[PDB]
Amino acid sequence: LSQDFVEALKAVVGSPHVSTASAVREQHGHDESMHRCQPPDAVVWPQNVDQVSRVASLCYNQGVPIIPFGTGTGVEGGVCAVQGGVCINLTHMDQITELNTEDFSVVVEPGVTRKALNTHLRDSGLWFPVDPGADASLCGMAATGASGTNAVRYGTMRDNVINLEVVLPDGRLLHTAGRGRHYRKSAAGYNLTGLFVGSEGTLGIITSTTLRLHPAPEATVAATCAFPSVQAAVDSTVQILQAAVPVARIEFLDDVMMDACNRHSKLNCPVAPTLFLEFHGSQQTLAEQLQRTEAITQDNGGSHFSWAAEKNELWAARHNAWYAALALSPGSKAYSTDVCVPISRLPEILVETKEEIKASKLTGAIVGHVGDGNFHCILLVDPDDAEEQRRVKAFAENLGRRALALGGTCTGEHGIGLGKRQLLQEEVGPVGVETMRQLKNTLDPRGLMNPGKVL
Ligand SMILES: Cc1cc2nc3c(=O)[nH]c(=O)nc-3n(C[C@H](O)[C@H](O)[C@H](O)COP(=O)(O)OP(=O)(O)OC[C@H]3O[C@@H](n4cnc5c(N)ncnc54)[C@H](O)[C@@H]3O)c2cc1C
Ligand SMILES: [Mn+2]
Repeated sequence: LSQDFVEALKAVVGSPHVSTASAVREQHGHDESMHRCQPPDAVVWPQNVDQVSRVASLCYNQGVPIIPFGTGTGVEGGVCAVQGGVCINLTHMDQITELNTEDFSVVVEPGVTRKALNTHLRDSGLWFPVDPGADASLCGMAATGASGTNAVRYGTMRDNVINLEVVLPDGRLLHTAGRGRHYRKSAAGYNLTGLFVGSEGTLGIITSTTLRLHPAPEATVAATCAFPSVQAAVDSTVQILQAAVPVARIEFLDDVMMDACNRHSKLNCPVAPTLFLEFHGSQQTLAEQLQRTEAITQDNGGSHFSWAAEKNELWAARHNAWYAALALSPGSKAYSTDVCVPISRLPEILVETKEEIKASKLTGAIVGHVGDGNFHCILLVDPDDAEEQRRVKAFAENLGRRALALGGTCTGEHGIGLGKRQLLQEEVGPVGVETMRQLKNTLDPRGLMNPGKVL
């Protein structure tokens, strides 16, 4: 980057909000994944959407790649600057606006996290349910198409994003569903909002998201249930879904993950394949769901439910499973798989994955949003041992391909980033790939919007 270009950036955002210092760039060259740190040439913090537009147009017309950066909690290398360029950290735009409690909607800027939003909504009777374990940017969650433990009942980001404000790569401002609009359904034209959810910063910069809010549950009950085997836990899961019990959360932990979480969080659950469950409803609604769910789990060998206000501890431990797995081998990094399959095929692939981790020299813990047919294999890697890194990559690719063989997808929520680009080509085939590329090319003709990712 030339000093003329750096001074032009400073003219837009202000001298304090541009940095070419190596330490600042290195901090913005990686996320939480094992993908090697690739530092951008500069980091820029725009203060309002006009500045985002002017930064993008400056980069775009000068041939400088743009990397949108939220909270850097992604796990597929989305923020790695594989071709250099300007990292745009969006978190100084941190305001909540247009809170419309009577319409169940709110507008947030990229610096707002889910925790910040739900704190703002305390005593409103409303909450935002999509819950990645990390304290992530909500606009980042829109960009990756995130989900979480609550998705089985309340939907993913795709279900709960109503509208997006997007700075296109050349600086034009798009409101995907129209400026200020919010509604429950529309057939007006082509649905542009869904194109930008899950685009990972390769189609434009999300500068605000309009989110669907939900009523807080009348009553809540949480529980854990220990099983004799992985098969018994996943069969119970499938049978619960096929019986249409509207569970609020249904999370699976294998024995390795249960032990890891015990050690990391001062939980002390029996070390066994375990379901964490949560139910929402009225008093009698809960009782009926509990009875039907306990009957199914018992038939598969489940323990009596170990019940859980502050006992928040349960789900905080789950949300930190990524770090619990890391702590099994301090100094390691982690790679996660993220397949999602037709639910009737979930038992076969989860059991086969357990058998394959056991038969291998890798350390892996299994944790999953199994109510969606989705699970994570969290594989640890020595950042220095390459033989291991190649064994971890090969394991993840084989798992991905088995999921594709079953009619599923290689990622339910984390995205493609750098890691799953070949699997995506296998998943949608040549006409799917060319169609996605044609969309990328019309929005980003010069290929400068987070290059090297997804496609
Ligand atoms: C402990 C832990 C638990 C997690 N649990 C979950 C989980 O349950 N579910 C889940 O889905 N994910 C989960 N994640 C992954 C991560 O939190 C999500 O993918 C999240 O959506 C990333 O948001 P971010 O702003 O931190 O992303 P970043 O790493 O900053 O960016 C991710 C990608 O999105 C792009 N991007 C970011 N912000 C924008 C923007 N405003 N406009 C356009 N593009 C943008 C970036 O360029 C990059 O390609 C977890 C991560 C951790 C560390
Ligand atoms: Mn997850």
